Amino acid sequence: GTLVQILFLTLLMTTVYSAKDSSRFFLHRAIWKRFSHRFSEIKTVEDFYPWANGTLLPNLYGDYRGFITDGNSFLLGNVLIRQTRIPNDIFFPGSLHKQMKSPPQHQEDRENYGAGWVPPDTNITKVDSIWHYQNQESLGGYPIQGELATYSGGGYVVRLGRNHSAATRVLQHLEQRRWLDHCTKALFVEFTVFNANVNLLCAVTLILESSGVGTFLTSLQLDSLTSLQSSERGFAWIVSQVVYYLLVCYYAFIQGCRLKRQRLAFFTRKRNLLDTSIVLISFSILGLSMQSLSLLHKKMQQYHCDRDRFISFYEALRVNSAVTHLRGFLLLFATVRVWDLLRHHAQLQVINKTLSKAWDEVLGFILIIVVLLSSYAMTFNLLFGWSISDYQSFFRSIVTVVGLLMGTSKHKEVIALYPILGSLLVLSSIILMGLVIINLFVSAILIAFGK
Amino acid sequence: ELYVKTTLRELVVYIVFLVDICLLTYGMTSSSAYYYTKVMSELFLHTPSDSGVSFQTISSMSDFWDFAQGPLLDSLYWTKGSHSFIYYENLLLGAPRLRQLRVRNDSCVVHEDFREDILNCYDVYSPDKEDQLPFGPQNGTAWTYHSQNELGGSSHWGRLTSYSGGGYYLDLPGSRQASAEALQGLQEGLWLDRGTRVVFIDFSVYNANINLFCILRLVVEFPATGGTIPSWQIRTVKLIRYVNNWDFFIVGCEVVFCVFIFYYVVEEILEIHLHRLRYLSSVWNILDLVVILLSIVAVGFHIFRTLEVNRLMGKLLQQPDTYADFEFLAFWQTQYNNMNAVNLFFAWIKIFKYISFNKTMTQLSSTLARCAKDILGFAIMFFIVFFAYAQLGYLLFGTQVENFSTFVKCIFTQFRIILGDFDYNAIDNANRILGPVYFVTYVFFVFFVLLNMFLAIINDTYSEVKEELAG
Amino acid sequence: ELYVKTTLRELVVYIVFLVDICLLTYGMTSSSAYYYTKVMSELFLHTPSDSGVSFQTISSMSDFWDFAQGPLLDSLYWTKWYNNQSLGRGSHSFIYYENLLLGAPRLRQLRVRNDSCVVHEDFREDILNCYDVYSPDKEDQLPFGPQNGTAWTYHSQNELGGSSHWGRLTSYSGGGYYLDLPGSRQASAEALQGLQEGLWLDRGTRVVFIDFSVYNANINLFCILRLVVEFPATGGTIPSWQIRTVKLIRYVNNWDFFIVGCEVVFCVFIFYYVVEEILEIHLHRLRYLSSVWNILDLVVILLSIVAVGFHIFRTLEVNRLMGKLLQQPDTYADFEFLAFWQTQYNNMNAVNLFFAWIKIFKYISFNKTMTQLSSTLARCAKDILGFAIMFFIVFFAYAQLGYLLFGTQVENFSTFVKCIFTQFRIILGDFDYNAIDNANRILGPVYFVTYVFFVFFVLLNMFLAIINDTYSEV
Amino acid sequence: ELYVKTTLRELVVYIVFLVDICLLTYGMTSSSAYYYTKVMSELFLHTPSDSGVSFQTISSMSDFWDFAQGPLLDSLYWTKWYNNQSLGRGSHSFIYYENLLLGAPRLRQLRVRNDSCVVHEDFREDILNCYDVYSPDKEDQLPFGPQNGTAWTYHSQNELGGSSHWGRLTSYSGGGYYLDLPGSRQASAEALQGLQEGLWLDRGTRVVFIDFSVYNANINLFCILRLVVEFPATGGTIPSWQIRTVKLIRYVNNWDFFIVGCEVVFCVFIFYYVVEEILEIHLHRLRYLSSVWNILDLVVILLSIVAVGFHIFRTLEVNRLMGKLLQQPDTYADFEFLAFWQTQYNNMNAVNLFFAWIKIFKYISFNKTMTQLSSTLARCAKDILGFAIMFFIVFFAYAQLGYLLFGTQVENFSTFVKCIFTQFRIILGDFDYNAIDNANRILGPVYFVTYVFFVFFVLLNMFLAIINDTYSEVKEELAGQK
Ligand SMILES: *[C@@H]1O[C@H](CO)[C@@H](O)[C@H](O)[C@H]1NC(C)=O
Ligand SMILES: *[C@@H]1O[C@H](CO)[C@@H](O)[C@H](O)[C@H]1NC(C)=O
Ligand SMILES: *[C@@H]1O[C@H](CO)[C@@H](O)[C@H](O)[C@H]1NC(C)=O
Ligand SMILES: *[C@@H]1O[C@H](CO)[C@@H](O)[C@H](O)[C@H]1NC(C)=O
Ligand SMILES: *[C@@H]1O[C@H](CO)[C@@H](O)[C@H](O)[C@H]1NC(C)=O
Ligand SMILES: *[C@@H]1O[C@H](CO)[C@@H](O)[C@H](O)[C@H]1NC(C)=O
Ligand SMILES: *[C@@H]1O[C@H](CO)[C@@H](O)[C@H](O)[C@H]1NC(C)=O
Ligand SMILES: *[C@@H]1O[C@H](CO)[C@@H](O)[C@H](O)[C@H]1NC(C)=O
Ligand SMILES: *[C@@H]1O[C@H](CO)[C@@H](O)[C@H](O)[C@H]1NC(C)=O
Ligand SMILES: *[C@@H]1O[C@H](CO)[C@@H](O)[C@H](O)[C@H]1NC(C)=O
Ligand SMILES: [Ca+2]
Ligand SMILES: [Ca+2]
Ligand SMILES: [Ca+2]
Repeated sequence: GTLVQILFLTLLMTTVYSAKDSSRFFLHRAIWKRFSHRFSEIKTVEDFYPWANGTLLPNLYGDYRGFITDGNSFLLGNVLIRQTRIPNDIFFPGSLHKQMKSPPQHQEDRENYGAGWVPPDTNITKVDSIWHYQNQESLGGYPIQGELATYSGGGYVVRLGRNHSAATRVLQHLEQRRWLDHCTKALFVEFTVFNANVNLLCAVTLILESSGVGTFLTSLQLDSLTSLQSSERGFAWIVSQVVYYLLVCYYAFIQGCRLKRQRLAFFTRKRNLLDTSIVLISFSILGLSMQSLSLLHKKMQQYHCDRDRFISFYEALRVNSAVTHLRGFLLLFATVRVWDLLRHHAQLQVINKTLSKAWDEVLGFILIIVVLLSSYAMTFNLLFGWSISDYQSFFRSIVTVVGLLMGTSKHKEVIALYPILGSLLVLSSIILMGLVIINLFVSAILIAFGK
Repeated sequence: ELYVKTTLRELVVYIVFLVDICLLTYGMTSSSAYYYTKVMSELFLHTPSDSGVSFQTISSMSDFWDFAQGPLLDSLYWTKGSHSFIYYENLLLGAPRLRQLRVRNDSCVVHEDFREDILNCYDVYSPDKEDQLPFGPQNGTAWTYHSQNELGGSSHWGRLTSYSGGGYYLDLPGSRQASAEALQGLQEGLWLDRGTRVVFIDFSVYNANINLFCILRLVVEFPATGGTIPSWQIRTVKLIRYVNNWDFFIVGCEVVFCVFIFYYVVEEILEIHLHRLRYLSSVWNILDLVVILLSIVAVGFHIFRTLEVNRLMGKLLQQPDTYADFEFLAFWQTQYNNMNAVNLFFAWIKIFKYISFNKTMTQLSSTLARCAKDILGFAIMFFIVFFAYAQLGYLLFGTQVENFSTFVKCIFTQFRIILGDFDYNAIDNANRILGPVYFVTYVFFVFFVLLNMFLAIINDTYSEVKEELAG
Repeated sequence: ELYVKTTLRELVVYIVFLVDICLLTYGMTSSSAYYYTKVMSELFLHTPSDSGVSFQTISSMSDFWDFAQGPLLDSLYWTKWYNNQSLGRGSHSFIYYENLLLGAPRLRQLRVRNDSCVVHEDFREDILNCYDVYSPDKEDQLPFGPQNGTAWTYHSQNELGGSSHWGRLTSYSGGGYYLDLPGSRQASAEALQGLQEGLWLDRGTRVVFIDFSVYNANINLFCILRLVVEFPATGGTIPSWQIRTVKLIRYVNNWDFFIVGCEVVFCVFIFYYVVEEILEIHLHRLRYLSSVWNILDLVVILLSIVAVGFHIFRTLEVNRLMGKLLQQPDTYADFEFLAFWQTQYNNMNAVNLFFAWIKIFKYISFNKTMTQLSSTLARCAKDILGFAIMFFIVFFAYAQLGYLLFGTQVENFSTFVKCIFTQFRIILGDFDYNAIDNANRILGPVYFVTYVFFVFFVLLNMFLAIINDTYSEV
Repeated sequence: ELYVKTTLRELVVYIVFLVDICLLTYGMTSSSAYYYTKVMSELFLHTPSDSGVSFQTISSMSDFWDFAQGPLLDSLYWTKWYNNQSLGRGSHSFIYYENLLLGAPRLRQLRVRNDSCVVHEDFREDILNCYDVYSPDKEDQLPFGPQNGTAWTYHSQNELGGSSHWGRLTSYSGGGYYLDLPGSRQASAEALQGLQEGLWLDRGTRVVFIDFSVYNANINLFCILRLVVEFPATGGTIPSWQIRTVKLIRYVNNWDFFIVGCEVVFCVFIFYYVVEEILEIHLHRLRYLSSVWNILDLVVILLSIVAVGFHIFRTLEVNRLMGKLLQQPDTYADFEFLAFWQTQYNNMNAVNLFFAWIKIFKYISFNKTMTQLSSTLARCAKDILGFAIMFFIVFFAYAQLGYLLFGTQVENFSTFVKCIFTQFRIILGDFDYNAIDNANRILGPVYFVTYVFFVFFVLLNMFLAIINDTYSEVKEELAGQK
């Protein structure tokens, strides 16, 4: 009856909780402390050669046959340097002067070239030349959503892998031929590492995005994935995983039979919608969690075949992020179920004695909160949006205003910048909130005294 | 309850007006306007020279001369035409201009005990006491005085004196070694001497990818006590071009907005037929006039700014290598932005007048009228002690702490103490016997006043329901 | 009113006990115990080498061997004044010219076996070694390197009388590969050079301890220093430190010959209170455990008895340590066990004093001063007790969600307990939202704003149920 | 209603007295003081040496001699422009080209005796001497070093005319071993060398003061600098400083010839107020002491006569000091005593002005504005007193617990009153939870969480009792009205 349901729900929360290993944190931090050293001091396009000659090559080939730094993390395959350009229509601004510039976004210059950026020589596309737009498919890539872009895919590609000398040669050959020009948009440096002490595969991507004003926003992105076996752990977890999944399939059978003795009028019974979404999500989690490992094994066979070629693990990491989001959804579904089964088996009201849960009161409260947040967020973003960073955009300003409400974010720069406008706005907000709570108090007084 | 107020026509037309006014106000700004003030503010300020002298680190006159001949020229006249391009894209408009304001030699007569060790004495800056004579070689424009009428300029209410707009100026030449030799000649001769009171360095940059002017000025003040106080001002201007389709859409929104404010002003003047009856008694009939006035001044400044930017760019492309005054335009553009923000706030507020919400909000202004005469008797009784505390803080601290250095700064420091944002350690270090006492007693006073007015509020209704139930 | 309960004679004999406890635990502090740790910390952790590598910024093994030679021997062996003329005290090192250095430092290390894993079945022709994370089962106990000295052979925890350390990752053991530095600075530098040449910190290292002690005689205080560096299995280092200022020898001047009377009256009071508790147990044979103040009395008596026993233990141990230190110098005198247990004893005394202070409300009772809430919760317990339980159940979900979304980039969300305390600190208005914004630009704002709205809703409901209860029918 | 008690004559004469006292307390505080102290402080205790040793960074005896030679003389003695061209005014040090340098700086040191201790059995063969912490009973008064100059012989407080000093550890005496730096920079850079080749800072040292003062004449302001370095019994340093900008010479302007009349008016006003306070003592023999406004009037009159006396004292003292300074230069002119007492007089004036401003409430009166809390506490006095002492018992229990658990690691808990104010700040949402956590990561979170819960509980009880008593009494009077 209820014993099996509460046991199954406790086992489900145990399942979603027990997927915790702190070894994934430090790894990230470790890598982030090595390759992000002196990375923000890159403001031009010729300041990447000296940064990748003492902060990238030393940390990538740390006196070991393969391992990145201090052994531990192995370096899988090969390193890749990718670049996306814009068409060289700077012929119109012969001196980059001030006129009606910015043609329509200068979509990625996907055409071949020659020795320099000299026009091409033939009409075929080579897969080994630094000056040929390769593909998004033939590269096996994915749109790297940077800070202000999407960077739809591939571009012009070079590989500098597996030694220290074979990387210095490539860097010198790219510096002489002037590979990185003023026509370059974002430049990516991507590679991947497998740590075997704690079975963990990480994929690293260093991003340089060219802002409007001539400069470069620098970022670092890492994605991890634990490539453990089906079990390889304690029998308790294994026994707690098998029993939970058999309970899941039993509940699937139960709800299937309940839906055959009730054909279509099952939308109203929301007590079954949660219990069927839970079983669907659990089955999806298990299926994707094994499919990710199958994909990883396929790619590793591909690696063993033709070692010394760039290999991308983006599919496995995408499936892993999908699994994480599914777990995040299942958690809230489980808490909703636990809370709405503890309202009937032991009647505990929450909003009662002031419910007013009709379609008028709740909607009206939502509307007044939305209006009072939008107004303040808009005016704050307009006033201090050019200088302060917390009010840089509209939604950033909404989150900052909610913080102001909670007290998390203290408004001392809005008082330093505009001492009479920001002060007046904060005073208005305070007066409004005080009036609201005083009105609640006086209403609650007057309802229970006037009779 | 949730019900539409007066009419279903005025509500829809006002929703249209609000969407229009909230679309023509967000179309005169730039998403990359905060990344332009940060890239240009870290290039010219946080860039250390040899011996590590940024702009914010300037602390004497020799530091000023290490910043001028160092990271100031290296940032203006960039490396690898007839024109300079900072960061390969930005364009430096016109030519920079150093400007200095002196003070007369005999203005602050010395005391009797020292008038044999200290011969002459230079007062603090004041347009009454200002030197208008040539000095140094008395040769060029950097050594003679030019009034505010020749140097078309305006006051700069920057710090401590609201400085004037004339003075001794020099426009840096086009090259880099030429300007370096100019600054060397200005150093060997004593440009900055005891009489100097303030030095401005102002210039302007224009980006082409994004249409944005970054206009920046850097002020260094040499108080009567020696030293420096570096401050700065970096602003941005749009200069909308009418070549895209979105630009023509914005023009359409502007003409619709003009028609809307005209219709609203006629609808307002029409209902003054109730000459004084019930008109300036309603509160919304003040917000209407306020938003009308603001929306009029908006298009006024829009016309003015178009005219001024056209004149300035014409003067620039007519003859370069001369200072093109962009400070006026930038200052008044920021004023226009603030006015637009306030107008948008009020236009967002009026929706409450147009549509009714939960009975809580409709009785909120009835709750406010409860404390009818208690508040004017509370405002005075609170502000007397508030200002007593403000000046006590200004007198105890205010020589040591910065936030208490003047009166209005004490006012705002206490107002921030109310909001839980303070720095108790500076207060304590300033005076470790009357610091804690001041802090503790001030906080207790604030909490006492708040609790007292809350008691008065919720004790009003007891007597109200008592007299209405037993009357 | 303020009527006194159960007698006025007992309140006096308890106020005397309170004064005696305050004199006991406030006469053994030192006004100069904070500045001691301050100066020693800023001497050993903040001093930068050439290349600017202090102890707090160690991030490799090269950085370690850069600190262990530059700003560690310079900050340990003092033998000349600032004007380059010799101190008048020979063969001893007086740090800061006042602080004797007892014994000799000791570097210690905990390795991990070379084959403590099975590598993944795909990476077997590539990765030939796995070094698992630290645990006393997979711990290397074989010689390495030259395989001759004491720094290259494993000594168990019993040969090295020592105990566990609760580092920032796990709790380490007490064995390992140690080395006691010699007296002079040049001999110690040569020893450390020999340790660096033959590779001492290989891939299998997991911890490195550096422990030593210091005695200042002007004030009467020991300052036991321990500096730990942990090399996780994932890479990097996590430098940590523990600097404990304690008073082990505690009868020197005439003021400390006065506390030896308060200790006697204290044990007499403990005897009196236990013989009173036995009595009032003999008359309430089982009704005795319905007087929760009695649980507090038992707890206070137990803590006092433990604090009496630790005195005997510490006297014996410090006598043994001083004897061993003066008979054979040039060897590590283990002061860290004693310092740790002394600070634990101080913490227990602080808690016991707090309890003895709040035990005043057992005699002096007020009528209904702070009762206007317990009287409310006793009647309206359902929609305020169960509602609170529901809020608690809806909280832990948010803690787990925050550990899921973030928790690989942010640190406050790294573990479950850290998520719990980060949320509890969000309530009080103490948070850095930019971190969780950079970690995720779509779910960060959602998490934050929905959490804020939820906590506002809960506290508003509770305040409404509290204020509309007083106006119910009374 | 805003009815005024105390018939209008008294109100207008008090308004005139208030505007006069305000005029004469704001008319003698220059607005160019903050930047004076700012530039002098960031010149003297922010300038790194060749090794990166500012004043605040001093952390040993070998860093003092690094600062006291590199950036202490480069800042004191200015003799050339920034373009290597000699200043006009000769044989004088014009700091920042404007501020004079009055007299000659002075270095002073206080040592502690050699045998003020016991090592007591075990270190009595390794640690021969022991130097206690500073206290005037344990103080060395014998010559050391070459035992010849003034830097190596003790001069009692009365021979130096010194005075106490409330440092960061103790309060120090006024005597000690001193040295006056000479005129030029070279002559005073080889005087600080005989103090280093011979050990001036040895084990027995306990504090070193460096005092001097400058005078800017553009604005008319003195700036007195004192830089203290304390060497605790544990070794190390604790650098502290006190930089006081004062106006000791009053009348050099035309505005002041009007504050003379303001001072005369203030004197006749305080005379009138004391002569009218005599009458209320005559009429009410002992009913005078009933009200508390009379206590405040007595306090204000006492502070006024004290501020009148200090004026004469300061005039005499500054005349004597300027005479001695211009009569025999190259000697230390003690401006520190006068600067200290002048700042104390300014603080007293500020407090007195605050008292007058809040005393304005006994003349103009509101009807029932801020008696809403006074009227509802008089019905709960005997339980408010029982609530306060319970709250304070447990508050001080928590303060002791915090001082004992932390307090040798965290600085806010270093002492007892610091624990009190740290908790009072925790209430206002100003805490550093990471320091508490790292200090002790089992009892730290327990302390924090339980303290927050306790204070929340007591504020809830206070609010409940407050809003419950009023309802109780109003419904009680409505019931009794039946
Ligand atoms: C790269 O760095 C190494 C050492 O950091 C240096 O020897 C080499 O010359 C550098 N290469 C270039 C091209 O600067
Ligand atoms: C350099 O790498 C290439 C393949 O990337 C390999 O064939 C060659 O042996 C390597 N040489 C050295 C010296 O590592
Ligand atoms: C003082 O000012 C006069 C002008 O009134 C000028 O001629 C003279 O050179 C100045 N003296 C100095 C020392 O600058
Ligand atoms: C400066 O004086 C020179 C003669 O000494 C004169 O030729 C020149 O026109 C003057 N003005 C300048 C250089 O601006
Ligand atoms: C300090 O004394 C030693 C020993 O005589 C000498 O070698 C050295 O040159 C002196 N000076 C220093 C270390 O600056
Ligand atoms: C691991 O280290 C041991 C220690 O001598 C060595 O004998 C062995 O070859 C190493 N490798 C493996 C795979 O065990
Ligand atoms: C190792 O220790 C032995 C002791 O038996 C000694 O003979 C040998 O010289 C030592 N070797 C080294 C390299 O320390
Ligand atoms: C400054 O001028 C003096 C004057 O003799 C000279 O000796 C010294 O070398 C100069 N210093 C410089 C130019 O740095
Ligand atoms: C100890 O103090 C005495 C008292 O003057 C002194 O004579 C003696 O030199 C001191 N001893 C040392 C080692 O400084
Ligand atoms: C040192 O003392 C002698 C007398 O003992 C005295 O004559 C002399 O002036 C003093 N000062 C010196 C030598 O500098
Ligand atoms: Ca109207
Ligand atoms: Ca008992
Ligand atoms: Ca009176």
